[PDB]
Amino acid sequence: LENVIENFNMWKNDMVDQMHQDIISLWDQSLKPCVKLTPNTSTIAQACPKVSFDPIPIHYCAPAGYAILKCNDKTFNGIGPCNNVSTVQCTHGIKPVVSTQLLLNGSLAEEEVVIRSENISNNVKTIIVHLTESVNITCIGGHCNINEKAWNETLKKVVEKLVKYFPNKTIEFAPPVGGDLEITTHSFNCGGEFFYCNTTKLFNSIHNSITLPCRIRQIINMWQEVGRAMYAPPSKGNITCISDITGLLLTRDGGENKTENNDTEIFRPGGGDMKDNWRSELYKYKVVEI
Amino acid sequence: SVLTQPPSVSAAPGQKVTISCSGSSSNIGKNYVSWYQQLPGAAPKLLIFDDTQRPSGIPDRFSGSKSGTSATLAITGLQTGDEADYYCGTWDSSLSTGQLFGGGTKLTVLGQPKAAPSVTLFPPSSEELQANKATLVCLISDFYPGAVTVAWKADSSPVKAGVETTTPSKQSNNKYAASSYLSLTPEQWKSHRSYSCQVTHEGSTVEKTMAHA
Amino acid sequence: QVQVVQSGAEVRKPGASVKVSCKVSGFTLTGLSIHWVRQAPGKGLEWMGGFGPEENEIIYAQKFQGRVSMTEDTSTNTAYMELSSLRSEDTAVYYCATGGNYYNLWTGYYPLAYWGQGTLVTVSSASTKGPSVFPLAPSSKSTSGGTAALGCLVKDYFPEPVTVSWNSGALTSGVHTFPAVLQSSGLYSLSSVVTVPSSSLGTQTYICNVNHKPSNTKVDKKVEP
Amino acid sequence: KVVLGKKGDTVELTCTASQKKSIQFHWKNSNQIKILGNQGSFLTKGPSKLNDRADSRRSLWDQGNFPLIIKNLKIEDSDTYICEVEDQKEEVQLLVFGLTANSDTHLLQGQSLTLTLESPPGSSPSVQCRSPRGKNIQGGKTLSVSQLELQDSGTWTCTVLQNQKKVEFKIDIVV
Ligand SMILES: *[C@@H]1O[C@H](CO)[C@@H](O)[C@H](O)[C@H]1NC(C)=O
Ligand SMILES: *[C@@H]1O[C@H](CO)[C@@H](O)[C@H](O)[C@H]1NC(C)=O
Ligand SMILES: *[C@@H]1O[C@H](CO)[C@@H](O)[C@H](O)[C@H]1NC(C)=O
Ligand SMILES: *[C@H]1O[C@H](CO)[C@@H](O)[C@H](O)[C@H]1NC(C)=O
Repeated sequence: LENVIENFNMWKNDMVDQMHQDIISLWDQSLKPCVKLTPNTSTIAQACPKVSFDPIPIHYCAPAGYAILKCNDKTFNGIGPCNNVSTVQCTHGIKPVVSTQLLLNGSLAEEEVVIRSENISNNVKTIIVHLTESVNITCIGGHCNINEKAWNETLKKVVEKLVKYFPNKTIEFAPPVGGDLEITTHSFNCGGEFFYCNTTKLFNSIHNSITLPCRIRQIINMWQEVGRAMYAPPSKGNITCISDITGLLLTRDGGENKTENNDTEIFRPGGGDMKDNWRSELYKYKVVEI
Repeated sequence: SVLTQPPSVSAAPGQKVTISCSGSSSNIGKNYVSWYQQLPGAAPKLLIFDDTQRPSGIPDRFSGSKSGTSATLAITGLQTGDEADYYCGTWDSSLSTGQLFGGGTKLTVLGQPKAAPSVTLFPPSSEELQANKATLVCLISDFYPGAVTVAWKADSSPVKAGVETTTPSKQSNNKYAASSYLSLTPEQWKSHRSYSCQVTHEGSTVEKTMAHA
Repeated sequence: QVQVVQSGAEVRKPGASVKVSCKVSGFTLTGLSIHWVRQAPGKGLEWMGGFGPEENEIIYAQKFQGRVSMTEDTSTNTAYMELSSLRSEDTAVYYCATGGNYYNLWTGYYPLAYWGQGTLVTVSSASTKGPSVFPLAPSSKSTSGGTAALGCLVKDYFPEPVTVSWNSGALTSGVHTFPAVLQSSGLYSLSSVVTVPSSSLGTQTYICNVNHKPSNTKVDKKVEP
Repeated sequence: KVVLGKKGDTVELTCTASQKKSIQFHWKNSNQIKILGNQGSFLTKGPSKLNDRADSRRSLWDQGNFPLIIKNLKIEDSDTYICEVEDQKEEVQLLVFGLTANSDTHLLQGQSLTLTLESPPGSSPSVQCRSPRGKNIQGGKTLSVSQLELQDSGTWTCTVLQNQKKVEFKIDIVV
């Protein structure tokens, strides 16, 4: 597991597309919607299996003659020449959560809080924000609890970090302006119920110069393919979720001028490209031969 | 939160006619407009959907348009058959509100020469006074176009209380007749010099007066 | 063929729920498929609810929010609607609406392509009551052209379908019976009026018959000038 | 690359990817301000003035067609717009023009007609109108017939020309 120098690009990792696919199949077997409506319209009505998915971990291990490499440097931005490299038989256990604006029950960056983009400066691109210290989210339907206390300290690390990428600047947490309900709010899967939180409410903070109102919904859009999937209704009165947060998906406005003379950048949550969730766990891993 | 269209429209059997509905960028500018045709006492039918798209079995006489914050329904070669009521539908984004309908309009085609109303008015029944109720019965008959409006007056002093009216009707000879009822206890019936029912038909009024005395 | 069938017409006491079926033939209802719309008698279309750009809801307009539940079973391929806690205004004709043969991934966008026959609900204080019949005597007012009008006043009765014949159907000419009018009593009222020649009146006698199924009573009464 | 859309109408700008495959794509206006873009399957609206009445067609994305639709078009909406897919910049210029009559309805004889053309900030405007009659009067910036006629009722058509494209407004007439 000797020192060698190679470039890893998480943004072009060939496996995530595979891993993203493997997740789609895991889903076909586990949560089968009663109804899929797709574009004529191709549609089938079936009696549902009603089997919840309770996040079984998956290993994509390197096939025959192909090696999975890991990157050594302690903090690595998404695209970089990596100074030190090890080799591993298998990717580690991966818990696959299909999530938005939040990354769930995941992996934590150890010393520094790291922001990875195919381009960070890119005015357009999804931003991962891999985190050093984690937080707890518990929900009941009803309401969701995020500690009031955790946010002011976390305000600090971010106020400390962003400026360093974007110096002499002022920072906004603002709710998402438009788009679909899954993007608008935090989409996630707990126990065969799909959840949205108007977290528009949560980022209401601006910088330097707390309970979420979740909805339980049985008809939902699919991340998987374009369209709507319908899942049958709930047998029990009350449901428990404990989740831990390891991360974020983010975008900020830019706007490139117009005597706004704005000091500001506004970052709004984000998500919906499933492959990015898959990317935050898998960015270190790479598949090669010889 | 509401669409408006006219409450009434009319035309000759050869002639072209249009019905226009207007709303707000919150409903219409944003979303599709589809149109519904409702025949005499039948369930409403989709005359038009997606602004300009006519479904199968509608004839080509029917057309649609949309521009700005209003949409327009167009008809040609209008037929005796085309008589019915048309409603404009738009799905609406703002607030909760969802699907919205304008009030709708009743369209009438004239198959007849204007016809005057013929009015005969009837007195309370003896049996009925006897039963302690008194109903004046007003018959409005043999007139066209169908729409008619009525009111009741005591000593030419308006009474808006105690009046129910039947909306215009088809009749055995294809002209419209309709009935208006006024009721009061014989306590009232007995005291005034007279009671009158009057009919306004097309800007002009023909009237009858009945007196207890 | 494509079809929509609504269940039989029904009568309700204020405060009681009403539930109305829909069966659809020619397609499998998507479950996003159906919107319930009802028409007051004498009034334009009012939309109760249906599915919207908010996913968890099949969404109901505000007037109906406390009280109304809409359903589609994708399997039995029918949809059910309940409006509960009934009002005087609620009598109306309830219509079941569906989209189809359209691409509705947009789902936000379908037209209301097939419409049911309509089903009726009337809500009232009253319980079945027979009609009472009084006669309209041909008046001073009635004869021009040697012809005059005389008739029956059918007053104050419930369960609505009431019917009229003169001479038990022997005289069917120049006979018109009015649409009924609903009274503040909570009871519908009807008058049937026929005009006749004056020469006829001394010599000819007239009987009008009122039949009422619900009431289960029949009255024939003769009107004498 | 220029197209023109009538005021109050609905217009669509076209975007093409290299293979008939879904690609993350996103949309921008003359300032690098975001209208609409997508995440995999889901759709989102940018914080531009436009966001509502900014919407694209979903069905298309597997082919790799990612259109921008502006509907209920406004004059101020005319802009040069740029769609980004698989690192490509594709651009289209959109201008909005509007025609209007002097007043709402029922104009009768000797009375006069003025059509006015509102053109977006900074653009050339020339007008051709063929009368229901077909006498053709070329107003240019506004068109006026000083005194009105019987001949004149019915619906007639004006043409506005920019970047060598023509757009039709037709005005219905009651005389
Ligand atoms: C982001 O796009 C490329 C990616 O490396 C980068 O070079 C560029 O600076 C950014 N785009 C610009 C020039 O605005
Ligand atoms: C996180 O842990 C809880 C423990 O009960 C489990 O129920 C839940 O499924 C986990 N979250 C997910 C969905 O990964
Ligand atoms: C819910 O979220 C939307 C997102 O923009 C926002 O407009 C609205 O103010 C929020 N309302 C509540 C319930 O706080
Ligand atoms: C939800 O379960 C709780 C116990 O956790 C119980 O006390 C309550 O009855 C519940 N809801 C109902 C009414 O079934």
